[PDB]
Amino acid sequence: NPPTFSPALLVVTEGDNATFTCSFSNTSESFVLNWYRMSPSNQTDKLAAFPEDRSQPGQDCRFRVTQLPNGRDFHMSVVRARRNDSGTYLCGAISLAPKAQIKESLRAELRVTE
Amino acid sequence: DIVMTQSPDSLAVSLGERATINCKSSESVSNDVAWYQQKPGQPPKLLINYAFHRFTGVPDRFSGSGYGTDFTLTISSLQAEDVAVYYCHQAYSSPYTFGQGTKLEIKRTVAAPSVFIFPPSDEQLKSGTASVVCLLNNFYPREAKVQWKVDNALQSGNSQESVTEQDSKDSTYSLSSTLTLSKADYEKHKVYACEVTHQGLSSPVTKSFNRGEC
Amino acid sequence: QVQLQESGPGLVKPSETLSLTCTVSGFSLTSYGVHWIRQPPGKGLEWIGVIYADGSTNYNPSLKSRVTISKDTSKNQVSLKLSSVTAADTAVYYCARAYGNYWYIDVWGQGTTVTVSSASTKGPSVFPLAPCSRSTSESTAALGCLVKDYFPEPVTVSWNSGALTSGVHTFPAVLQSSGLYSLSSVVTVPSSSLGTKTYTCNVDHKPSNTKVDKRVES
Ligand SMILES: *[C@@H]1O[C@H](CO)[C@@H](O)[C@H](O)[C@H]1NC(C)=O
Ligand SMILES: *[C@@H]1O[C@H](CO)[C@@H](O)[C@H](O)[C@H]1NC(C)=O
Ligand SMILES: *[C@@H]1O[C@H](CO)[C@@H](O)[C@H](O)[C@H]1NC(C)=O
Repeated sequence: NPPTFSPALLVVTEGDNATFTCSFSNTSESFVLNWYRMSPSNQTDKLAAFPEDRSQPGQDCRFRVTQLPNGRDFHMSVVRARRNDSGTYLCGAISLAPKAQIKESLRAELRVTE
Repeated sequence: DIVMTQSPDSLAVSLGERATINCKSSESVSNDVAWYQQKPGQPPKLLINYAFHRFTGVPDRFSGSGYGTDFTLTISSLQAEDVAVYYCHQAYSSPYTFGQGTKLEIKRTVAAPSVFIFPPSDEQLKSGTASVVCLLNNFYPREAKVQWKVDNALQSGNSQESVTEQDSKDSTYSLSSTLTLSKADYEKHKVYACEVTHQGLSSPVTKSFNRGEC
Repeated sequence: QVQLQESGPGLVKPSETLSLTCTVSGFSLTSYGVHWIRQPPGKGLEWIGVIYADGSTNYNPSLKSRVTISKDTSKNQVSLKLSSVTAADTAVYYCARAYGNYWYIDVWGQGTTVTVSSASTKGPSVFPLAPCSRSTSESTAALGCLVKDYFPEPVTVSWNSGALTSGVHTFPAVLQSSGLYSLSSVVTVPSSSLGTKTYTCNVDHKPSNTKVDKRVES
């Protein structure tokens, strides 16, 4: 019962806003989402979390994650996307249940051109 | 500030078994905790990031879990090359503090030491001090008794021991005992014997050499 | 090849200002933050400070105002300066890279060890360790070399310039009654290989700029 990250690939042109959708089986209703960017060497970078944690070391208004009123899914948006931003992105859900697993979604690609 | 406390301080588990180290935070930290291993003399190397993610390139037997205040590093089938010290580190609020470290030593089968003795070098006796050295190679467990005898006069307190860390190939120790004397005291006598007792030997082992007969 | 190498004085006298540099290869300091971390002997890791990508700094409050972290991107260099040092500051200092937004420390330098002492530097003397009785019936032979009476740490010992590493044990340095350090480095070889191969141990000691290759054959 892991989350799913869509679309498999979206392209935007050196600016504007690019948004992905991550959907999850919100059973417990007491959990956290992380939004990661995986480097070409399979190294991961944590871009955001819902709910938000701290804006000190992790300061970047570029990546917003917002919850939609339906509850099942969430929007992962990069605002005004620089060409540095193009890369492979992934979703991750964690449930605070005593096992505290991290259910993990699939890759998704993002391009920026024009 | 924020204090990370690891449990236990040291930990001895046999090969192939599972090893767990726990780390708890005073203030809640939301999954910004990384696990690093560090062996003596080399820098720490990253094992787990984001409390759960296995870093790129680190073996599959390392896993992390936990969130908020309780976190666990778990090595599934522990093998010899994992003897090290393990540190949790929070990147949540400055100062970004570390755990105190947990030394993970491994429990092994009994192994008897190979014993050697070296007389003082000829270039060292001119300088006016003679150090005769006794070496114990590849033994386990760590407890071993080395005794110096000069013409069956047992030296009490002019020697020092030093022990390597557990070898990351075969999980044994090695120990070196240096007996220091003045040059006159050294060429005043004729027989030097290092005698070592360890659980892997049926009887104490004595290795010796005669003065100047080299 | 993401690399950090530290450099700095191996000996500083108390109340001096201690300066270390970290040269970087494989990334630019504009995009990554660099942390300085510290480790006293046998003690744990202590976080010293960080210089972020932009350039804003952040330090550990226990170092109330004695610490200053700067960087020069043109040289790919990060510099740490700590003022009014005491013997509480002798430790190994690592520089390390912080990776990603919501960061973690991924790549560490090799760390350089700094000793705070009014005492004077002294280089080691290295002596060969070979068995008195040349082996006869002994299947395995052990050689070594004793590095004695040096200060401060650390002393590096290789065998045959790194060509012989398997089965080498260099013991941790132990402190003598003189206040000086002394260690020994041994190697185990098959005794058939004693008459054919020459074994030279390569010791060097940085604070005193001492380099020695000692023959072991007796
Ligand atoms: C892009 O994202 C931010 C926040 O959602 C918003 O201020 C901006 O107007 C968005 N849309 C456009 C078209 O800029
Ligand atoms: C998860 O589910 C609950 C209902 O089960 C819903 O009200 C909530 O919006 C979802 N997420 C959170 C943050 O509670
Ligand atoms: C990309 O380069 C760096 C980070 O990769 C950043 O400072 C710059 O603003 C970005 N923008 C463009 C258009 O390259």
